[PDB]
Amino acid sequence: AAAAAAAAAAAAAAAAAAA
Amino acid sequence: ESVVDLRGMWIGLAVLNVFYLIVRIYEQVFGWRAGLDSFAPEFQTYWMSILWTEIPLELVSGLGLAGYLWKTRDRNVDAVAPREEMRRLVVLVQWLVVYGIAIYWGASFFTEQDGAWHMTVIRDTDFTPSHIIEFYMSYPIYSVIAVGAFFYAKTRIPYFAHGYSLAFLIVAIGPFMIIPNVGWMALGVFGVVLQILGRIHALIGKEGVA
Amino acid sequence: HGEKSQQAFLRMRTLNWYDVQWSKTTVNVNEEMILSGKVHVFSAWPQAVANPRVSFLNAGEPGPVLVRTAQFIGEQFAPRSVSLEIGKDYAFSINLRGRRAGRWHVHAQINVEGGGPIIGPGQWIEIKGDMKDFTDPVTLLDGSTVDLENYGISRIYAWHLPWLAVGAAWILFWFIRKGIIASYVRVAEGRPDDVIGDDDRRIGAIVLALTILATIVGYAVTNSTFPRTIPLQAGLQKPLTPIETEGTVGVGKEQVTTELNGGVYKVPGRELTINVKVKNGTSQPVRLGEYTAAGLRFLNPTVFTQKPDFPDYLLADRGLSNDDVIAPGESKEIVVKIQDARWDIERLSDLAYDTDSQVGGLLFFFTPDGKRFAAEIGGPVIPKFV
Amino acid sequence: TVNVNEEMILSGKVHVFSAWPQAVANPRVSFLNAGEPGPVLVRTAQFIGEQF
Amino acid sequence: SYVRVAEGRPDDVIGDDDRRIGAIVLALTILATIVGYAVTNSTFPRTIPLQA
Amino acid sequence: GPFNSVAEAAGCVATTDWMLLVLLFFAVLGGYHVHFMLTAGDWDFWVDWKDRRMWPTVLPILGVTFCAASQAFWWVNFRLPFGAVFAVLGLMIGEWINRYVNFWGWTYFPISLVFPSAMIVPAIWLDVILLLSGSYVITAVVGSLGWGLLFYPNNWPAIAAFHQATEQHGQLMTLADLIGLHFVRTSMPEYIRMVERGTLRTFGKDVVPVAAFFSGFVSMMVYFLWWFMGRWYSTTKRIEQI
Amino acid sequence: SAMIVPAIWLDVILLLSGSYVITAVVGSLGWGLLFYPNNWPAIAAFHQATEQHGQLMTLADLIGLHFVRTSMPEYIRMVERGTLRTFGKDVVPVAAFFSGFVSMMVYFLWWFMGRWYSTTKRIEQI
Amino acid sequence: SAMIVPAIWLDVILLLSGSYVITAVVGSLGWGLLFYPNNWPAIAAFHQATEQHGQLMTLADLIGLHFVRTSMPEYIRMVERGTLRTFGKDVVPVAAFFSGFVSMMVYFLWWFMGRWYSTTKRIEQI
Ligand code: CUA
Ligand SMILES: [Zn+2]
Ligand SMILES: [Zn+2]
Ligand SMILES: [Zn+2]
Repeated sequence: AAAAAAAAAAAAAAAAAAA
Repeated sequence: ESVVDLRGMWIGLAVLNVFYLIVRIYEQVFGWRAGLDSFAPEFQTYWMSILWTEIPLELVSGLGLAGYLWKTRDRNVDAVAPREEMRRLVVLVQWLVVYGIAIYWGASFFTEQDGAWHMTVIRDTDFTPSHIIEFYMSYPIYSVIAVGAFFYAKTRIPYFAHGYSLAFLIVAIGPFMIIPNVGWMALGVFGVVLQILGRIHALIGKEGVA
Repeated sequence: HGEKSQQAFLRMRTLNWYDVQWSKTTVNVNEEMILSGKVHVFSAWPQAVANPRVSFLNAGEPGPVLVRTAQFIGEQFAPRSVSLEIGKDYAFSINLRGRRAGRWHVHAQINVEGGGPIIGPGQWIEIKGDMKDFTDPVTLLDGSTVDLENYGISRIYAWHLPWLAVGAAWILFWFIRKGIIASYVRVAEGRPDDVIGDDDRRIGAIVLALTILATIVGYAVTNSTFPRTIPLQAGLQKPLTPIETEGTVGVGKEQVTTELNGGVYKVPGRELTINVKVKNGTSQPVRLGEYTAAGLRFLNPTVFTQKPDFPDYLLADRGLSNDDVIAPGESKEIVVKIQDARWDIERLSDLAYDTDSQVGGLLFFFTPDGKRFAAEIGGPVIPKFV
Repeated sequence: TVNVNEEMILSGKVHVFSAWPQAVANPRVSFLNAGEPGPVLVRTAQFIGEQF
Repeated sequence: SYVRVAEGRPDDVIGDDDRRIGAIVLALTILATIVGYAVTNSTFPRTIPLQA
Repeated sequence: GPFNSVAEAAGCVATTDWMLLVLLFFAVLGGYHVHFMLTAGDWDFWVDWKDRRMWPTVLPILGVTFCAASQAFWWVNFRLPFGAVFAVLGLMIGEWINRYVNFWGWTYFPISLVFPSAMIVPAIWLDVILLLSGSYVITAVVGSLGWGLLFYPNNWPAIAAFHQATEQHGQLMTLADLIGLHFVRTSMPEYIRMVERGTLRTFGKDVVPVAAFFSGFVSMMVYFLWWFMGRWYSTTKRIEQI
Repeated sequence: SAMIVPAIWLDVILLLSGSYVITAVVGSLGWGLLFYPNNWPAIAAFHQATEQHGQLMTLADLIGLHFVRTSMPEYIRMVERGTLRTFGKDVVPVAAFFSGFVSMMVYFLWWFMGRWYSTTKRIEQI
Repeated sequence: SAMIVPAIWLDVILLLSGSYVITAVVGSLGWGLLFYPNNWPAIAAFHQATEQHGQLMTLADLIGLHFVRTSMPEYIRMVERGTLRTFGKDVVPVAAFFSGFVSMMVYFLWWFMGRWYSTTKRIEQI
């Protein structure tokens, strides 16, 4: 439904908090 | 120290592969009874919601990633110890593997996927589920990741700093020249890996060991 | 679905669909229905669309939810492309077979060569059952029967997967027997030759010789199964037979004729008003019963007192009117008022966005008894804003 | 049978088939001829349609 | 300017505030374009494509 | 080295080796596939497009492109004799994953309708001709002639089942024609095809053999060009200005 | 045709980022996009409708018909005539996008031509 | 086709001005212009008129019809068949001038081709 900005916002952020 | 890490890679790989798997499951389910008629309200809530959302998200992620790699650039790059250079370029090779996978999903999976969908609908719109995923998600993602690999190399490895690798240029910019309807391709990864090898070769004079 | 977004004038001035019916609107997996109808090829065929000299009948549907078992047009089995003559009428029918459970919008559809898809009316077909139960089947010349759903597929895998595997083994072999970096270095340093030299070449020569052998064997074996084969059958079919009954635009002693004499459509967006110069043609008083455009039907409730089996969507019960039996041999000019939401909804109102502001379609005139007599209407119409 | 310099007429009729195949362009633009191995006989005139 | 570029680096030719002027000039340009576009839809609010 | 031991040196070489093989495989796959898909189409997508003249012509010719560039990269810089098979396998994998997961898994077209062209065999000929004579010139000629010739016969085993004949309503069809008619595609009218339809200038009986030879001879040129393309894509140049 | 506006976007994109590569991409995509809207103010008066002898025409069509040119048959034109493969309503936007994308390639090539026309080489033989 | 005459023009324009550039222009223009005239003496006899069953023909056409070729239908030809855009009387002169001008380009290109075919380079790898 909003696995738009969901799995995508979450895929981008689990990355940035691994820097 | 360990010159080889790889954690970052597996993170980028798992995160990227499960994401596209979710996207594939999502389109198997909402492809039918959501995606067949672009005039229906369901199309807004299930498909255009992705589109309107992903473009700004990818654009911010792209400028945000570059900007970060530049702010955190090695201002003292010419001073890098042979060992740390070896590490930094194992990290470049990491980035390039993630980019390898991104390219597969973007240019093989979802591109040929659009092939079958063209035989399923007669198209209400330029924005079919196929296109939303392929052109507006799948491609920008690897475009972003490519720009990151380039920026990482420009900011961490003396060689990729002061210069612009012509091959690496073609790699970062080539995507912004993908357009369909209605040979000059990216494959310059060739030059990029040769430059890396050019560099690994030089980081050892006593190489009778190989 | 989607035809709503094609240009109105093209939809109106190419194929004029009528008598389209769907036989069953509910089928189990494996159960047949016929989608049938008739099509009149508009006589002022638009420049934008290549000649319908090269065309293909089809079932407009989301993928193979029903399998097409046969289809006909002209008076001809038509698995290949056909010629439609400008200004003539064709009967068609498609035999469809339930494959995937669901609810599906299935249209009559014809594609023209330098043209694109033209989409006729569609109806919701419910298919129930389990796709696992789907069968064809199909009779070979040699007398056997195959299930096309599964036929030949294992044999494809049996050939494709081993080669995909032999492919991988050839890569892994070389990669592992003296590798990437170790080889980059060697070449870049002194010569290779420490990389490749017989027996490396010998392996290769061997591998190639087995490859060619496997190719020869596979080829000869597949000629032993399957010893008589034909090439794909392709090409345009012999000219089609138009509808001669009875009738029926531009056929027989008894005709109706309709010249369009200017018209007005409000933007936006629900009404079309047209002046028609009618000539009767026939030997019976006729009343105007119907206007059809892009699959759409605009009925006169004076003539269609009540009230046909036809899709939603689609069927409009206001194409009034003026009741006055047009007399035999008479020649009269009548004001027709097309009003319905379906004009806006199927986006015929978006005619003001086209490069040719012009209507097309058929008018149906009825006798006091049964007989329907058909005339083509078409020509310039002017938009009236707000 | 003919001596050098002696004429003969080769004549006949042709019906163009109504289901003309797609593989072959339209016979709108065509040429009559004597199939023969080079000019063993010289063509002196030909007619078709009702026309030189 | 030829001399400057040819000699050392430019930068004595272009550097913010030169870029600023440009960013301003662009922003006014796009505004004038958006305005003229909107104003012309106010006059002439219903229009048709070339009939062909 | 810049290594703490010989163990760390060996461990590094082996695992950078994997990473490079995996990034290069998927990098080449991407390029090859998009290119091929956009050109060779179409013939690769559909069983009723796999005719005697067009398919065994366009396919080897458009398919040799990335094999030559891949050989140009792998042979010139490493003497690894798998440039063609590397490319070709990638294409197959990219293709087959899609046909199964999508053409079938998403849109329910049976695999007999959508299976890809067989290419490993000619790819092998191509790779070992380069291995036996470290010459791209000999390969460009004889290698890529064998590439052409081998195309059809290596497809035959997968294709022939569908060239069995059926009678449908008084008219001959192949099973391939039938699979095309049955499993309805929305935008595949019989006529957009581009398959052999006959000519008055065919004598024999010889349709596949001449297509095979034609493809061999044309591929030579394409091979030549694309070798050098592989060379130019291999460039290690830096440029200074952007 | 109106062109200063897209030329300005092109010029300042190069000003702000001394990159021809960035300009080639975004500079020339703006070029594309900006074309039609910068033309609209000059063009729109003539896209008013008129009914001539039962038939719809733009004022532009009418200026064409009225002011007779000897060698300008309506048909030589090469203007949109409709297609069954248009959906929408979207004709000007996809034209704009298309122009922007294709201009990138053109811009790349023509930058290098500018470089080659810029050449200071002497050649010794003619 | 008769070609020695223009070939001579070409050679001595190069001789008089050891410039391929002056040749590529004025040399190859002469190459063009000269073609037709130098063929005219071999050609003209066949352009005398005959009447054959009510219809005009040149001798050329007639030698064509007479001496039967199995695959030379009159339509495969590619000869001048008339146009509405011809004014005069000027058919040959413009074709001559056209061939002069276009040959210049072809001459420039092929000169350099000659240079590259003249290469004395060795390559080391095959
Ligand atoms: Cu509209 Cu089905
Ligand atoms: Zn430095
Ligand atoms: Zn698409
Ligand atoms: Zn089954």
